[PDB]
Amino acid sequence: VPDYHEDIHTYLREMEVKCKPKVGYMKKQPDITNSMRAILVDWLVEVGEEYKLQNETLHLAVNYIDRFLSSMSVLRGKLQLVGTAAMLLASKFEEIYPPEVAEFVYITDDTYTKKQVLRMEHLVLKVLTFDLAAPTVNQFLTQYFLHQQPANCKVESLAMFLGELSLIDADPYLKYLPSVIAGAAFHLALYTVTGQSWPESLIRKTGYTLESLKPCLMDLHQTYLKAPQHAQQSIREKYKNSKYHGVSLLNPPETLNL
Amino acid sequence: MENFQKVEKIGEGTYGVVYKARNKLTGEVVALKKIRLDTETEGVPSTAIREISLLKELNHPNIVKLLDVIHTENKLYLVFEFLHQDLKKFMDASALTGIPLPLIKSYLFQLLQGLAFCHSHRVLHRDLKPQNLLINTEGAIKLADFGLARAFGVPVRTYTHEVVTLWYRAPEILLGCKYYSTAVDIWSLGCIFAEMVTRRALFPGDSEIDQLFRIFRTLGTPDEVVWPGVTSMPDYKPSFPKWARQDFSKVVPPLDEDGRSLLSQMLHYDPNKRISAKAALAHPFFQDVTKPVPHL
Ligand SMILES: CNS(=O)(=O)c1ccc(-c2ccc(/C=C3\SC(=N)NC3=O)o2)cc1
Repeated sequence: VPDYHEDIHTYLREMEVKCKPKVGYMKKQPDITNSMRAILVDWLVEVGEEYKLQNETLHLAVNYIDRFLSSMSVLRGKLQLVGTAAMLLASKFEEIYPPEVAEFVYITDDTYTKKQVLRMEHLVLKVLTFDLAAPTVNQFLTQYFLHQQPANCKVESLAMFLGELSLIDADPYLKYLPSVIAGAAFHLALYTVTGQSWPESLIRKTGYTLESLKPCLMDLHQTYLKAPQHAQQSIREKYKNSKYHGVSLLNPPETLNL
Repeated sequence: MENFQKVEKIGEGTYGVVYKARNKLTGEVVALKKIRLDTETEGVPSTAIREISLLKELNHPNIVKLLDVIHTENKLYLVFEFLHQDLKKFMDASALTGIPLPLIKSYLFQLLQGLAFCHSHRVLHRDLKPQNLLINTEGAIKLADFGLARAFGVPVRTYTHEVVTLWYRAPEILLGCKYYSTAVDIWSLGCIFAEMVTRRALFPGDSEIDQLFRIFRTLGTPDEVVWPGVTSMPDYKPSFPKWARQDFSKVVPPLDEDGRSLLSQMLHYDPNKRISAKAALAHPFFQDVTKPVPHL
């Protein structure tokens, strides 16, 4: 029931175009690959669970990593040091109780030192020029749920499950804006659970129709069917749990009739 | 840090210490906020991470302008515009003379300006109080000190409980609600608006319950009629004395009718009925608002 509902939504739309990472930065990274990115993101998911961090924190760390990797080349051995420090920052920005640094050093298994992580935090802050308040799928999803009647938190967890799967697979998902993936995901979540669709209210708020969501909806649908087959299974493990109503266990629908 | 001539220490914080400085090259007087990193333990404090990143996104005439960050490995300085003094020091200058009503009406319009910008950019300030409010010789007022601020979400999701100075803290934090949005900055502004008028603090409690009772004595103890839901908040106790609402001509004697109305809508118990900053702007109080200088 905000007062600045519309203003905030508009601002986040302006903002997400500016905070976008560049689509194909991976094609220009000599030593790392989408495949290595995926192991890192999925590891992040696991860290998120262990220290019970908000899903937003995870979305921001992926934002800061994709952005950082658009400006800097990194070696595979240093890739995890960028992930850690990205998560430490998203922790400081978003958490009430961010983990201590030493606990970050602990979860790398001493792959790096206290001072390496600190120094990497500096660098990330420099390259990101301190622009840390990114819009995420998450921020759009929470807004979009407000249009759901009567409420249904199975639809809501599944939409968060789907939006989280999007973080693993740079290809294709970087081709999309957070508002688009959140649109797609939400529609997918509604449809799987109650058979309904992207409500005309959200058509109004966002200006997206099912027509304009279709590209991302295809991909998300694939990703979701091939979920159990995926090399990374952390997000599925996370969402089997009774917190998120066991949504990773619902049968995807087989067709979307569009 | 070579270009800065530190001129005098001007105050404090907790991670940080404030100075007046000048560029030895452009001549510009700035404010330098030093934070200690001590280069080994914790790294960059999150009040600083918060402050810098939020400020980057909040450029507006009524909000300190961030000019620069200098990241000397183990001290971190922030360079702000230098405004001339804070509102508390001003209030202390003049609490006997009164602050003229035109100036008050003007400072408030401008805090409502810059505060509505925040709320539209999903930032809560969370520590409004006159020592955080800065004034310049030409009539301007700017919200400053964003270390305690935070980017919020729609709808909200449970931020730091331990929040807003005390004399300024809204009843919903006092009573330990789980959610709290943009109304908390409004409450504070009400207290602010009131403190400029009477020159005493509106609610100077010495503990949380003291704080509450002072609110209750002044605005009447709330019930299910004036605030649906109070009776079941975590810190509510049915044994709260039941006081009646005072009359505002008694609480803020010097304030005309349109004013008390607004202050009143600013101080509503129900965060959902408490006037937002944007609606507060289009209030009758603001028929003909000027920009006076401070004649001190
Ligand atoms: C208490 N001394 S004073 O009123 O004369 C005074 C206080 C502050 C400033 C000043 C200039 C710039 C800033 C910036 C600040 S203050 C704060 N708590 N956070 C800031 O960012 O603060 C100038 C005079």
